[PDB]
Amino acid sequence: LQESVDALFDNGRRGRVITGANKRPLKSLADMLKGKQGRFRQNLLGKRV
Amino acid sequence: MSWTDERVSTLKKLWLDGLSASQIAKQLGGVTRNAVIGKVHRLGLSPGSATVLTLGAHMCKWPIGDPSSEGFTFCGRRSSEGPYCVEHARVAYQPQQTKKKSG
Amino acid sequence: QAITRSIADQARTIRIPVHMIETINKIVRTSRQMLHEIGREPTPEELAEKLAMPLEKVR
DNA sequence: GCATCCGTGAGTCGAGGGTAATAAGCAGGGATTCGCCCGGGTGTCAACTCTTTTTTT
Ligand SMILES: [Zn+2]
Repeated sequence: LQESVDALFDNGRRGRVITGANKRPLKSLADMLKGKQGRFRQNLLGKRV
Repeated sequence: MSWTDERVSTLKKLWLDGLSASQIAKQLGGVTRNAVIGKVHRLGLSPGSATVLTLGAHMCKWPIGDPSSEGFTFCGRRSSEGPYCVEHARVAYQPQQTKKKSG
Repeated sequence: QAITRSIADQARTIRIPVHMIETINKIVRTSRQMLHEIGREPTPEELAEKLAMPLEKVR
C-alpha cells in the first residue's frame, strides 16, 4: 500500500510501474507537470491560438 | 391475492420483525414470491506430562492421541525457541532440507 | 478460486460480473473450437443454437 | 579532505492514423430491470350566454 501511494505521486523514484497491456510507463502526477503537460511549454506558456 | 391497506401493513410488519422472505408470501396467501420482493423493494425499507490447560511458555506442544478422546496431553519438556520438542522437530519438519531457486 | 475470483474484478478496469465473464469465456472457447474443427470462422447465428441461447443475448 | 555514486538538461513549427494479447463450474438467496395497464392531470373541441360599434333604419 505504501509503495502504491508513493508511486502514485512520482512513479520514478521507486521501481517503475508499467501496465500489463501497454508497454509504456504510466504518467503520474509528478511526471505530468515536468516536461509534457506542465506549465513549461504545453499549457501555461505556450498554447494554441 | 389482494393489495388492500391491510396487505401492506402485515407485509411490512412481517418483514420488520424477522422471517424468511420465501415463506412470507405463503403466510399471506395468494401473493407469490416475486410479488412480495417487488413490494418490499418498491415500497422500500428492505502419554505426556501436561494437559491442554497447564501449558506454559518454552514447552513442548506436540499433540499425542486424539483431542476428542479421554486422555489427550502434550510432552511438556524443555523446548524453548520452538513450538515442538527436539525429539519431534526432526519428524515434524521436512527432514534433510534441500531446496534452492533463483533470485 | 481466490486468484480467479479477484482477477476478474480489479484487473478488468470496469465492473463485469462473474457470470458475464464466464459466459464470455465459454463463448470464446466454443467459437475457437468451431473455427478450428468446422470451417473458416464461426458465425454468430449458429453460436446461439450451439450454446442454446437467444440471438439477442449472443449478439 | 577526497573518492564514489545518483537527479536534471538536450529547438521549433509543420506532417500522420487506425491499433493490439489470457479465458473452471454450479448451487443457494436476494436486488434489478423490462412489459402491461389503470389512471389522473394536460390538451383539443362541440356548444350555450353578456357587450357593443357601428352599420343598418
Ligand atoms: Zn513432543
